[PDB]
Amino acid sequence: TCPFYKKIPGTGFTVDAFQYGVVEGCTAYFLTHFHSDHYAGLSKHFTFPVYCSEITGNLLKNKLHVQEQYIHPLPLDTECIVNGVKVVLLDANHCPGAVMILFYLPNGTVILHTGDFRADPSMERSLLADQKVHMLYLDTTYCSPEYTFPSQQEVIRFAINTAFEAVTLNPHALVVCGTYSIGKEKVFLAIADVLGSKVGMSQEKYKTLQCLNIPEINSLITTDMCSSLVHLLPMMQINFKGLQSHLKKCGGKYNQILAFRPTGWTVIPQTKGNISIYGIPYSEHSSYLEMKRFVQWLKPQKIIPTVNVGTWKSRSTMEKYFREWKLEAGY
Ligand SMILES: O=c1c2sccc2n(C[C@@H]2COc3ccccc3O2)c(=O)n1O
Ligand SMILES: O=c1c2sccc2n(C[C@H]2COc3ccccc3O2)c(=O)n1O
Ligand code: NI
Ligand SMILES: [Zn+2]
Repeated sequence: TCPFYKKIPGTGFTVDAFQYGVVEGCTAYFLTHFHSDHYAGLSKHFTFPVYCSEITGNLLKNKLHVQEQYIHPLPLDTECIVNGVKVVLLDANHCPGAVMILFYLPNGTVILHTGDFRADPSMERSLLADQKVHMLYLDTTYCSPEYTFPSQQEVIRFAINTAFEAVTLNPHALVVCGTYSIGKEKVFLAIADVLGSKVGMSQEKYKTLQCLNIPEINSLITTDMCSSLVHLLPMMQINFKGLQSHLKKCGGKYNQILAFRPTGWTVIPQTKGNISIYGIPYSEHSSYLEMKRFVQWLKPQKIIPTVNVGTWKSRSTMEKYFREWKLEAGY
């Protein structure tokens, strides 16, 4: 059955609820972003209205083959009405097309659903700053104080320097970036840019990137694997066995592979010869401190976690931090 934290009280709206069949009473199915854990169950056979960002709409149409008639894209930072309810979509600082949703209920209740997000101080200078938020449906992925990771700017700097130094030393080295979900494009795009290269990838991945409305995307990506010094591979192929196999397929060129595995929370590489694999802490979710700062700024009356809610221990642990944040901030 559809869980309580995927339903919007006082409306017939659900959020990221496509793996429970037809949810009783639901008139509009919202999709925060095009990540599999969240669109799970959506297919070409889905027959109900889906509300989402323009970018997510492109991906629904072109990758999932959802009929255009059920896809209702909405602009960002724009007040819109859906089934009689005022809503606003805000950038979630997650992956391309990912949004947070502000629901303005008729009774004056304001609900913010963060989808997946990486909290940032720029959100404290947005449409959120105006009205009060009574319920917060919160991406609690890393709601534990051990979850610290650097800024995205810091991780990109390490990746760029690592890649530039390795290829300037060895002009015949190959850089590979593991990708699965959309998101974290800055990793391979920044590496390619500093190497004066395009990023080669499979046709299915090129098609995915073409849906993302990235400025000047045809100037940085290509399907011609041979021509590029940066290759995208499925993340499950980012291993010594796969990188050796991929090493041979490049017409015997490239005598070295430098690979990046962009993992959120776990730097030296695992090296088996001419192959090195860097796990880099590029996250598109809030760290604990970023999450805590956002919530203490927003001062919501009620928090509904949407992540790690499946065990009583995790729910109890998150409620403790919520109380600590509320006591410390005085709301
Ligand atoms: O919906 C998901 C799902 S479903 C299964 C995995 C995920 N992840 C990746 C997880 C997030 O939490 C993590 C904590 C520690 C290490 C890796 C992690 O990776 C996610 O980041 N999101 O958003
Ligand atoms: O934000 C994310 C991220 S970040 C990295 C992966 C994801 N996923 C995909 C899910 C399902 O597939 C996965 C496979 C491997 C690791 C995590 C996964 O999580 C997601 O569904 N969301 O929403
Ligand atoms: Ni996600
Ligand atoms: Zn997720």
